[PDB]
Amino acid sequence: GSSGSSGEEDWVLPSEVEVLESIYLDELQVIKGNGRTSPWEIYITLHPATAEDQDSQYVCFTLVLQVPAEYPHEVPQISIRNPRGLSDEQIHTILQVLGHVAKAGLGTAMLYELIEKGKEILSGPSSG
Repeated sequence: GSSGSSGEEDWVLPSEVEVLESIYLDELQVIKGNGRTSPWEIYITLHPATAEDQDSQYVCFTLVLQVPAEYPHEVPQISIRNPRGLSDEQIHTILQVLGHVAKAGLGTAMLYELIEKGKEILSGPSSG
């Protein structure tokens, strides 16, 4: 039997987004949720800017981020929808890599970082 709570409700998640939007006005979408014990959702479109000469230049994936309530305390579950162009193996490699980055940026704004990787990963070395 334990209850009782009071104080100011703060949240960096919604504090950073305001800054991100300015940059990713449309590039990135954010579904506000009046920060009511509800996990925020963020979408974005990324493409590999490396495949120029090689074949199958067609490849894109929608990065979906679900920021829970704990956040930043908790890392946003990184998911991928409509994973086209990329293979099961690749897709996973994108979930694992990002997965960590999330924790590496705990305690403060991370959404920014996460997104960054979303690009780097897609891109790779030069081979022909």
